[PDB]
Amino acid sequence: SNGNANRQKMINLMYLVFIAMMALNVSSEVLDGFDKVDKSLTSSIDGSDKRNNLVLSELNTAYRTNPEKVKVWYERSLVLQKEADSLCTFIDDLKLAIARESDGKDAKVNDIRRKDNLDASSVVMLNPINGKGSTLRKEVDKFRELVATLMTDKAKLKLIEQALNTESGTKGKSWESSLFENMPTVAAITLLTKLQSDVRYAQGEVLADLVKSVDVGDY
Amino acid sequence: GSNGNANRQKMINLMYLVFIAMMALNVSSEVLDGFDKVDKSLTSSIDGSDKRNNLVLSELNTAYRTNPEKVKVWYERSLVLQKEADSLCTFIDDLKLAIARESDGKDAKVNDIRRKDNLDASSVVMLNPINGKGSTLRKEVDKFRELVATLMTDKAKLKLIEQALNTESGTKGKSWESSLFENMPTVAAITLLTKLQSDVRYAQGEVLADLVKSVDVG
Amino acid sequence: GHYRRYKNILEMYLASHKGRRLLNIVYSWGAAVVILGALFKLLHLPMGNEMLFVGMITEFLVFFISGFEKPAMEYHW
Amino acid sequence: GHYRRYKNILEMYLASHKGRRLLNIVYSWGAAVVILGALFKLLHLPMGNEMLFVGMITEFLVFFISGFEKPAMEYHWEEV
Amino acid sequence: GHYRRYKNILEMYLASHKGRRLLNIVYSWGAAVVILGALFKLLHLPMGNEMLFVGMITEFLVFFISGFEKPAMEYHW
Amino acid sequence: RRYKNILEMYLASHKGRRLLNIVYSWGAAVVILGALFKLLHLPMGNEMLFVGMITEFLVFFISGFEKPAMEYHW
Amino acid sequence: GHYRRYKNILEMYLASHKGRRLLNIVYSWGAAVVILGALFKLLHLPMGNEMLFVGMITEFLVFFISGFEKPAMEYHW
Repeated sequence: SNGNANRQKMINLMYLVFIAMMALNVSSEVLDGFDKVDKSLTSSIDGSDKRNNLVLSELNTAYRTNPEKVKVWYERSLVLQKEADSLCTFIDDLKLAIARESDGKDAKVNDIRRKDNLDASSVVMLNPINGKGSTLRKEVDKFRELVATLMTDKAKLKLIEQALNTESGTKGKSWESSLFENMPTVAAITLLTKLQSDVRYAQGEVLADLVKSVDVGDY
Repeated sequence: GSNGNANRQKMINLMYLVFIAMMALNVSSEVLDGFDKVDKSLTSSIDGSDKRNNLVLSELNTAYRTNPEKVKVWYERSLVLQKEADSLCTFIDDLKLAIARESDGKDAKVNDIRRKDNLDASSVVMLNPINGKGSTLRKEVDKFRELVATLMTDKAKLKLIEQALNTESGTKGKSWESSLFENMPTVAAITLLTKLQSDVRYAQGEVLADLVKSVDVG
Repeated sequence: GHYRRYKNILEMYLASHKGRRLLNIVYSWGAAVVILGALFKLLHLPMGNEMLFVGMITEFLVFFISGFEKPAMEYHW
Repeated sequence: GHYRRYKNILEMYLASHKGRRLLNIVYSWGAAVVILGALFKLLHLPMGNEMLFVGMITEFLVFFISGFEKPAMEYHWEEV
Repeated sequence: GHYRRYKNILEMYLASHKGRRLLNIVYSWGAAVVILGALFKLLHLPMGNEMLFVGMITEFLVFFISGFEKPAMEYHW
Repeated sequence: RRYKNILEMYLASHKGRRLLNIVYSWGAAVVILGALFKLLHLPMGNEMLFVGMITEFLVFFISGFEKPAMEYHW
Repeated sequence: GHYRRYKNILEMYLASHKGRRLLNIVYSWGAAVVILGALFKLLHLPMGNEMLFVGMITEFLVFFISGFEKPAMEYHW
């Protein structure tokens, strides 16, 4: 059912244009913007890590002197830190995996990611066989509402927290594909750095509110 | 002519559509939108850092109110730091409204409203010899680094790091105010200026930390 | 039988001039809609994402109904 | 009753050499401008989209007006 | 050795009229399935990746097997 | 404009088409290989896109003047 | 300049009945491998980055060697 004189020509032309069109991406200035943004994001995650590791010291000192007042608080802070740090370690290992997939087995992630491939973040995230995205989705979901079950959440209180590391996306697909499908490699590391950033922010806020509640009873 | 084949034609037949769908998936990616999410996270970091450092400054001025004999120059210096950093960040906040002005309309928002990502938007606002504010931006943000360097008591943990984002001297060829954004979409510019504001508040945080450790020991 | 009735009536329909003329019309208009949708999605223009799907559905229908027909001849003369 | 009964005359141009000439020329020029627009689309050069637009719109118009060419006969042969 | 004594019964069936129809028909719904699966992948609706997979496998098979056939024609005057 | 009939008969010439077909095919090949280099960050690959796309533009532009193969009735 | 002798003998070989048969195999198998590459890239199958490489290089060769085939118009007045 094909005898046209020009439809053949147009399908060949579309073939040429779009097999060539596979090369496109955001301009090299955009990727440089991504890199320069997530450098600052790394600075922010480092700052938040120092901040909350610092605030844990007051919990330690208070538990040294008055443990019976924090039997319900110090252990929950410890666990909260345990799963928060486990999730962040998983994110960091996953970022290293994406970087290794992107350039090569010898590639590093911090600055040595010398590539911007699109099909190097979906492969590690949207993998039908062993895609870590679903595991990441479920683990970040587990970390979510765990903060809710840790302090009496309110709208004025930490409602923006679970409103920050959400799972909602464009109708139909969650952010297993709304954050890692056909985006340039550097964008993937940048967004995973964002995930580390906002899990650190969530952790800082929840240790802040638990220590505030501790002070309420202690005062 | 220059179209015919033998059996690759069926390959041609079914694949121009599949490659078109692949391109549609490629274009529909959130790479440009992905600046929105980093914008939100950076904004949360900005106002959190603002709360923290203004709390530190509040403690500092509370300490001054009782006994001013120990600390006067550091107090006045910290207040000048607050004034100048607030001036810079408020200037940048009032800025980046202009880039949003023709982004979609005069009623635009610098929160999530972009409504499109056009390349020919930032050069006409900040890379012009008439209304381009890039020279003003450059010669105002260099003021911050020179004041946090020359007036300060610089040390390894002090201002030897934040120049990675307070560059003020980019790569060869394109100028710094153009190297940051020469051909670059709207929301990318707002996110970058957001990161500038976050970096300014960050540096203010370390400077107030230095003043706190100098007054407690002093 | 019942499904073969529709199969055979459609097979005849895709042989008559009017039916085959409609096939040619859709065969070209779907390609045109595909071009326009690819353009509009590529350039990030409003209300272009949909017609890409419209053209893609059109081509799906063409490939579907293209199966009931017999393209075959051999010269050897 | 003065807008629809024009396909009969429009098909005459398609069967005419001048119509074939015009369609082939507009097609080939459109293909060339589309290819060069694709070049300026990959390589982030100034006038990429503004000209990919005109190329693909001309191509779309060509196919919009070329959908009326009825004759595509299979031409069965009943010989030996 | 006996390497070639496994594929000597396919060349005549590929050009067989009953076989040409089978090859073209499996190609036809294979392509239709690919198009429809791509459509679902574009719309984010579920159960499109599997249809992409089966369509790609079907096309790979039909194209690989079609590699054993001998067409030839030419004119002069 | 002027006497482009020489180009017109060159395209219809039995020797013109072989050059036309080979330049089209080799332009397509270099476009594809240049794209392949581009999404692999390989040396002198980004340039090869230009030499292929310009080749495609030239071949289609010169092809714009050929006499079309008129359809045959029976 | 000596390569033109290689290209001439290659061009006359491609027209041969024994050789022109191989053209069908290379076309069809290149089509199959580029189907596989497009599937791997489109569905995110691991280690498909090499699969995409081989698909692109194979159909690049397909385009290149297609530059030696010679078509004819043979207009009937």
